Amino acid sequence: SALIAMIADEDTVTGFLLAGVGNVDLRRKTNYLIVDSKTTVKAIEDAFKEFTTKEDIAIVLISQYVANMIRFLVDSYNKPIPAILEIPSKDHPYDPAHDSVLSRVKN
Amino acid sequence: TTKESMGEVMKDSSFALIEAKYVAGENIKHIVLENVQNASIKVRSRQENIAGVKIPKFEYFTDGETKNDLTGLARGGQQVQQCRAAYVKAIELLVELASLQTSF
Amino acid sequence: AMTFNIHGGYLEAIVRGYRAGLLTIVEKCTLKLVDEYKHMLPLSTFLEYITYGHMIDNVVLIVTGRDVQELLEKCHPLGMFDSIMRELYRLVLVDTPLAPYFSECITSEDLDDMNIEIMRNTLYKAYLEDFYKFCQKLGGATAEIMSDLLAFEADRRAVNITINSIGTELTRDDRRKLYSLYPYGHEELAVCEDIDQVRGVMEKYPPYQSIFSKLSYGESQMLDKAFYEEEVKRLCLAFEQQFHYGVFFAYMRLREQEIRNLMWISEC
Repeated sequence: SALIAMIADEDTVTGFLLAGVGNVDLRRKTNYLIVDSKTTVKAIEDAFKEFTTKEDIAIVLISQYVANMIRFLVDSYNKPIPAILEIPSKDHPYDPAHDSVLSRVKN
Repeated sequence: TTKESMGEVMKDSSFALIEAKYVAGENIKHIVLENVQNASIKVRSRQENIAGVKIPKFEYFTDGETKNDLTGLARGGQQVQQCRAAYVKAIELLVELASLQTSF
Repeated sequence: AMTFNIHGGYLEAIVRGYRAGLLTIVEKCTLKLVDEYKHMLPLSTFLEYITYGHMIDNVVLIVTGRDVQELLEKCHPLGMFDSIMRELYRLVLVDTPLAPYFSECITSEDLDDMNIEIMRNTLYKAYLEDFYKFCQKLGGATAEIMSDLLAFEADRRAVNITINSIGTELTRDDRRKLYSLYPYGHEELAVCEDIDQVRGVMEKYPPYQSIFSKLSYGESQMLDKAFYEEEVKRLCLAFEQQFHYGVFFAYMRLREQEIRNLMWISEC
């Protein structure tokens, strides 16, 4: 259906948000904009548990797991389809840590 | 294999941002945010029963239905070749992750 | 050139010193240049025209519609002029010569200024009005350089049109009109409908020619990146720094080029 990050490095996210339509997976109309680092990205995990899990958006995004604060979404490993994400670099190289799906994928 | 493609995907993607900075400088920012010539965020996933277990075929952007493009920007082609390819990789990554978790 | 000695010598000397002084980070550099211009506030008209173009950019940003005020604040106050939707475009038209042409091109206000393709036409009309304001300097060598730069911008716009905006359904006559004396007439680059065919014709333009060269990056790109090498050459034209003329706009262009180079360097 769609995939809402609502928090990331946003450098590649803006270029991967939308060009012609699809409302950037409703990240603009609903949820939150892909831009992050202004606030805690634990709210991103909360939105993924709320908005992404609401069947509107399949996946999410978090960067490098260092400042991504994705340890709150560590329990989100169960039910992989509502909460599936892989840490890219996007100028912040991925660091293996407790995240949404990083621990399960690494294991 | 998808994880091996990951990381190199972001390394390729950074080139699109560098090209955008070189050509068009600052992006549109705000709602527009520019930097996108293709890979609209629209997907299509379906749970499929394999070996008696339903496996969601999580096909994300650049591999999901209703994807849209709007011509090309100054570095819009670079974004399509870098950022949109990352979406194609991420589609397979999500599908494989869900299938692997269910199978495990 | 005795007029410079008779009057205006101090301001010209200050502008020349500011130009020779300069050879995130880009935003900070642009804000510093804007502060220098404000402290400073002929060549003054050229600097005003350059600021008018930089304000046409911010107006097209503001005419559309998302923290727009924050985005304008992040830009330089020279680009984001304090004096400065259909109402937003109409208000921008005042005190800025470039904005009313952008409003005329954008008949649907923000809708006809979509960042995908429509904002390109709106900004092209704004740049055309800014070029008219520059031409209102009653000519000159700096006016000739501005005309060459405007011709380069028009050729880049036409090349980007034939490359990608055909899918955006911009009419060939309209796109040529959208792509802007020298910028006004560019039939050679618009003769070829094919993107590959039109790229060669656009490179055949004297502003694009002899500067783009191989043009691995540049003429192939869309938007207004076709004359990127010609822009650096025009910056090198200011490197001559011939005195007794109007080079305040050249100083602003050199400062902007330095800011862009600093941004491109980024880390290391």
